[PDB]
Amino acid sequence: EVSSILEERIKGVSDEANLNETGRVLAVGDGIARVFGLNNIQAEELVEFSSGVKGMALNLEPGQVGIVLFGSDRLVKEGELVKRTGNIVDVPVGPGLLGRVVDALGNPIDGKGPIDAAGRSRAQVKAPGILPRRSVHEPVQTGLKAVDALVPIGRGQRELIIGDRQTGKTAVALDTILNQKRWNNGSDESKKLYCVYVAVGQKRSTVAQLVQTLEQHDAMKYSIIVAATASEAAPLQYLAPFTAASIGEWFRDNGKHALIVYDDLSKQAVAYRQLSLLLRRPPGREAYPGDVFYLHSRLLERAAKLSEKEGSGSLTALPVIETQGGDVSAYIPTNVISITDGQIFLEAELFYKGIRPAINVGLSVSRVGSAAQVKALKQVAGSLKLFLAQYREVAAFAQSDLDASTKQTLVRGERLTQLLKQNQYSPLATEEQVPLIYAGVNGHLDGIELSRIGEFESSFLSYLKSNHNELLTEIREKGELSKELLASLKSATESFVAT
Amino acid sequence: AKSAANKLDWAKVISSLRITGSTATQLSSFKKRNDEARRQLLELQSQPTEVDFSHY
Amino acid sequence: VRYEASLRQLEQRQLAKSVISRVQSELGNPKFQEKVLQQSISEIEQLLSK
Amino acid sequence: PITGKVTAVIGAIVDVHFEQSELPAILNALEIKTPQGKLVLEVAQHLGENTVRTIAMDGTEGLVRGEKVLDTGGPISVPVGRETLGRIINVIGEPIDERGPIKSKLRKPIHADPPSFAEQSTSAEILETGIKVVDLLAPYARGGKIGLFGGAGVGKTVFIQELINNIAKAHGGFSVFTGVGERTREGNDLYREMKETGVINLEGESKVALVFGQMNEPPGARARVALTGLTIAEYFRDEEGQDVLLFIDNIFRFTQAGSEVSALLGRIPSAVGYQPTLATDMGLLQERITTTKKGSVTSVQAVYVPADDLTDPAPATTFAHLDATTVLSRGISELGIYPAVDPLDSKSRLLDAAVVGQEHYDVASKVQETLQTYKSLQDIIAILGMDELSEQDKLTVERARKIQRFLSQPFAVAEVFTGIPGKLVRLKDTVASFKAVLEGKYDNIPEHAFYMVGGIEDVVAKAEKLAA
Repeated sequence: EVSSILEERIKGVSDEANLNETGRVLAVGDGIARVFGLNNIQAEELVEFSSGVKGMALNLEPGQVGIVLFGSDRLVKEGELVKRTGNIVDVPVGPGLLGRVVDALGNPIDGKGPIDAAGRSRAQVKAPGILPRRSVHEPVQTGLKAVDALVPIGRGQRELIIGDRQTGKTAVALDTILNQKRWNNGSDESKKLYCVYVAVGQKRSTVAQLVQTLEQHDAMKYSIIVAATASEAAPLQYLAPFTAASIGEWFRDNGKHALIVYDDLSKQAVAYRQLSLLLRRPPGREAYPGDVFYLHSRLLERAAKLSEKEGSGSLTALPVIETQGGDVSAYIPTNVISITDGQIFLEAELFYKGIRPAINVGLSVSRVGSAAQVKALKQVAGSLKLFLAQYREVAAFAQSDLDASTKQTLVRGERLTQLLKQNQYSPLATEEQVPLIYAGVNGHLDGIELSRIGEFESSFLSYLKSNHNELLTEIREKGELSKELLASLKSATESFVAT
Repeated sequence: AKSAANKLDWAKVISSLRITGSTATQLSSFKKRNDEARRQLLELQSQPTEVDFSHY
Repeated sequence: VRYEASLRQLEQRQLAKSVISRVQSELGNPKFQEKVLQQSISEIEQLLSK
Repeated sequence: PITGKVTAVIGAIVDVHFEQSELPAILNALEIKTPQGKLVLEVAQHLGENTVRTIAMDGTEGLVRGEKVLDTGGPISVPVGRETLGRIINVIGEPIDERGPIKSKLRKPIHADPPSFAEQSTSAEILETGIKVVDLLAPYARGGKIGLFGGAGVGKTVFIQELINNIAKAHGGFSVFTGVGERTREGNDLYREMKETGVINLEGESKVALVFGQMNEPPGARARVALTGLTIAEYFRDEEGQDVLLFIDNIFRFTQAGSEVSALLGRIPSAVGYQPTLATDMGLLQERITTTKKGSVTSVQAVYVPADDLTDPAPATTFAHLDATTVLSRGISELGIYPAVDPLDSKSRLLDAAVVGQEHYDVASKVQETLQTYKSLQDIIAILGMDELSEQDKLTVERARKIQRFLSQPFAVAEVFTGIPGKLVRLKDTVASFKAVLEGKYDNIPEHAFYMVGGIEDVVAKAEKLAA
């Protein structure tokens, strides 16, 4: 009987030692228990209440120590003991958190097994030095024809993921998760990025669905769902990326990398805002915290490509902001823009116009990170980015001449724009991007009509994967565009236009 | 059964055209279709008598 | 099946009030005097080893 | 005992000073004896040294300071059972329909916690609705929030009456319709109609249970009426596995109510006059709408504008949690379409292809496409002339106008209103009917033969009769 075994646990615990320091709850309110005492206590140290509500030492004052309650004001009341737990917030780290759906204590809310883990590490840790880093030169592939052309991302770099609500913000990312189906499966450790996905401030149903999405696509077992739920207080919606990060630091310092998928940093800023206005912390820029700057940078400057003085991993850091109806000249996303290099935006225009990924090139500025692109793709993505800069300039002509502007990169324009539209939940490996894109670049989709784009692309891919399987291999595994292609892969493309 | 009912029914309307009167073809057609249609929806819902006691 | 699945959870609920009923039984019986003392002699032992 | 005498009444914010070493917990219910009955005040902070600071729920006409207080020990608990169906109940769970005291089975606190991560909607699935239009362009789910748009009189009242009928037929389910900022005069009118139309019967069992927000009573009680209703639904869901529908009126008055109480508690209202706790107040309400192991609540909420915009803090936060929109438009109701739904602003993100079926997605996308091509061509076609049509164009004109009429489905409840006895059309019959218009097998069929009819079976009759 289950009760005997549970009763028995409570009995073992029955004999408790001396409390290291004992606070008493003088009053409670604002979600901030005003705990008297705790005379000698570390700053922002975790505490537990003899109730069973844990908090931590957010305000430190001369005669008092405000505790931020993680738990409820229902179960806290005045007098109650507030036992020194002695640790500052640390996190269970390393594997065993893989297959797990977890919270900010890094404890499971899937309910599957115990978290066992090999050691714990601090949740506030500071950035690596200048010289204990090196530049990126290693491709984040994401499994996206489009987005791997425009700006593939550095392994180690922060680049703003922004773009509007439910514009495939939740959707498009499972592609990247499935890309590790190519790489993290495989024994080579510089192709392991453990799938440290996060769900800061998302509802229980959504989260519930999300787990089984990853079980269905079967990437779940090498992923984590570092969740938080919009029902419960600010400390969860605060500590969750830092928790995630510490996970990532373990992998990172061991030469394995973390693919760290920071959804939703807008909830965090809102939680921050809210806690300011709860605890009378004075309303800064636009009434958003003064220090929400420091909060986003404190997290994102952790990210680097390490050299070999601290390991070989990276924190593949993906600062997902989900904008509420645009408004990117608001304080939260202006700050984030500066804290990041280049950018990625998906659009309430395109996505609901029935073109997804919904990307606009202008609002996605290429900068540092497309040097991590492998050669074969870069050779034709450079061309693409010009041709689309043209398609844009050529679309925006009304203030036709029938020339190189107004027909050629209108056609080549429309053509590649349709080519790029992808039904989701598909990884595309690196040799199933360039030969397609390459065809638009030589204008071998100019014969092809706005229907026939995928009939072309799909029959071409089949004809390729029968007679040129070796060339496909060289395109992804040399990572190069070679002279033998500039013959046969181009000859392939040309032969297949008609037939 | 049913398919005969509807194909001959619709056929006799284009036949009423060859004569005079065709305005009580429309009542004949409506009646026959309707109750055929009432029995047709029951027949497709059909399940024999059943309850489980070895699956539960 | 709906009640049977309710019934699993329900079993803990029937048991729970039974734990409660035994607490009232404790505080009525001189378990109230004697065990309060038992804690006290363990507390002396704990406090001493410091 | 935990008893204390009243020591302040700043606002309706009542500070009560309790005996040494004993004081309530936060979220407790305090009962204050008065020549008016009781005042049920809910504690929201301690000030300490055995003093509290509370909010009011029952009105304040003046209070003598030195009144006795009694602490119930926990939150205010509202009745549950099938002995409360068809009766108007206030925030503390007492009749305000004046049919005098009502029977009950169990009482349960209005604050309960979001269900476990075990008892979730782990899979989107389709909850069938009697309305074919709903089932196509924004089909309903289980543990889903579907946000109604537009005001009151926009087609609002009929959309709501139909739903209460559908659920019952569909399963045997119930509803609890909550109104926040429901005007006391108007609620009488509605109650009298609901009684007539069989969605409130005077037996102990009915369909819809009514919970109303009395605007002459404190802000705390406007905010908590929502939770009072949620609780009755949840009993049905937990212990009889019934699927329920919890309607809200104004979610505008939910936010207004909640802010007033923060403001009163000193927590700074900045960021467009809205409370900082906006996200969490929603988060609690809406995570209690989920599928468990027996039951699943499903929710229609209504969005009503807060200063003639949707960019304000209150709409955005509502929206985020949403998964469908149904978009009732007054203009469309004036053209005599029941439902009044605007068929190009009715959207679902559960309209995938493995949730709704691959087929259902194909029919639905063409329906959108046909009307979308129709409306745009009609703009300049009307002006230039309708003899400027192509062969391609007039197949579209034909299909669209016949679809549009077909949208009008009387409902049983709106039998008086529309003039015809209602129809109910289910998930098979929505695909089959709209599919056929697409293959143009029902383009040789008049428009007065798509008026006031349901799925494929029904419209067979009309084609014969028009001619006759």
